[PDB]
Amino acid sequence: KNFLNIEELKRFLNGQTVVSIQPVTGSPLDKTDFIVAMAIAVEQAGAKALRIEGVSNVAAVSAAVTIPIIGIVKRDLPDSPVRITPFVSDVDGLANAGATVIAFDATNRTRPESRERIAQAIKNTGCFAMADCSTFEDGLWANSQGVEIVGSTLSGYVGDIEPTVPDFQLVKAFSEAGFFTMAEGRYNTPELAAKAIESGAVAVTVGSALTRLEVVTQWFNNATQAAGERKC
Amino acid sequence: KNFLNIEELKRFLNGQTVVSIQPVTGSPLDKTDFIVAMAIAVEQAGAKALRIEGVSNVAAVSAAVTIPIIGIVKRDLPDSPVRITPFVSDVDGLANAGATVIAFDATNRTRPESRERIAQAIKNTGCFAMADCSTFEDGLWANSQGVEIVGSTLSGYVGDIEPTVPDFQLVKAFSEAGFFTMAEGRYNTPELAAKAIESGAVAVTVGSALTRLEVVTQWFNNATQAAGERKC
Repeated sequence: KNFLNIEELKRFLNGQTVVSIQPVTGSPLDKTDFIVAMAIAVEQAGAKALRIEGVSNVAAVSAAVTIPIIGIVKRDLPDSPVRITPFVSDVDGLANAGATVIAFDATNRTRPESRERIAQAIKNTGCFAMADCSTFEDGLWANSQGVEIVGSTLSGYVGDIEPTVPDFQLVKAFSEAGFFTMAEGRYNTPELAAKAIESGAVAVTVGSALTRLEVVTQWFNNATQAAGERKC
Repeated sequence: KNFLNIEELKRFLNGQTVVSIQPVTGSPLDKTDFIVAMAIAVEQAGAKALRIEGVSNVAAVSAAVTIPIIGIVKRDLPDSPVRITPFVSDVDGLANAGATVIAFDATNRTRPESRERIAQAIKNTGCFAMADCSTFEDGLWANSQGVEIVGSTLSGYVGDIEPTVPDFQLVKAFSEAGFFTMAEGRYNTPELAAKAIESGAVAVTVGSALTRLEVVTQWFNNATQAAGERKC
């Protein structure tokens, strides 16, 4: 009811930073109460959308905020490298929990259920679908399936060696192809995020730089401890 | 009480980012159990010291972590612009709560207790004293009083228009004077924090960029929303 169609959401999210609230696993901060508190806080600060992981987290956050939620479930599978929403049971639970958008790994890797079935299942719930992509080919497949949103989420996370810079070229390619493009992955500063917008993204999703305190702490200490070594 | 000597603490803090855990006042995150969770998290992430505000918060954090706490109590007073640790009773409360360092407003402004008396009260507890300074003369005064640590904490927060850039010149001046210098105030990125170290700071205290989620969120949206408007 809040969004009648995908074009309304696209206008709503134009130029927005979407806050992915996924604390470090095993941290004292990885607690539903703290995730909900962070969600409330960023809504009050003006954030227009969130990415939340876990069905019960999606349910708790949707009860506390009014802005739309992009829902995922992350799993460690025994026979597959796919992690982001790999089962239709996860799709069902995320929709029932109140996700507005459901995101899923759209790579063509070994997986327990076909990416076609995942995308179908999302569409049947009435949630918008978001394809977390690693290459341009992934998003072209997603668009061919009627997936509403394509993200660069998994670029740099499928092969050898994590790049450090964001994949701007994938964002440009997606947007020039007319896709509703979500820049996602390593946009660690407002300047890099803004550049994703200028590269054609509708919106940019930011996680670590906002909601992984341990990671940002280490960014700072890596810089200061190196400066203290140089001075020495 | 505290039994370390200042030279030990200097070696311990050299090159270090000190995490000031002061959530936005009134935030759903401005809660003792969340402040404790963040303190534990950053200790786990490798941080070597904290700044904590509030006697109860200092007590709860010092019970949960090993790393040393720079303790303050912030009060907005009707008859004075001084906010940071304005009373001897706050000094005593912070020492009893487990602070290793007690920081205090070292400006020469109208205040309910003299800065000499606050500094002497800290000395009497056995805690190290840290002068939160706005100008070089504040730090020269503090050094004359035997205060062990001099910070640039209040530079830009005593006049009218707050700068956006950090006061590198005050850090340089304090370090050139031979003071145990803590850079503090608007070191919003790892690179800026590193430049404080390069400018002669022993350590740099970072608050907003790590522990004010609402502030960092607006930093991101400021940039992306501006890029989105330029596009449109």
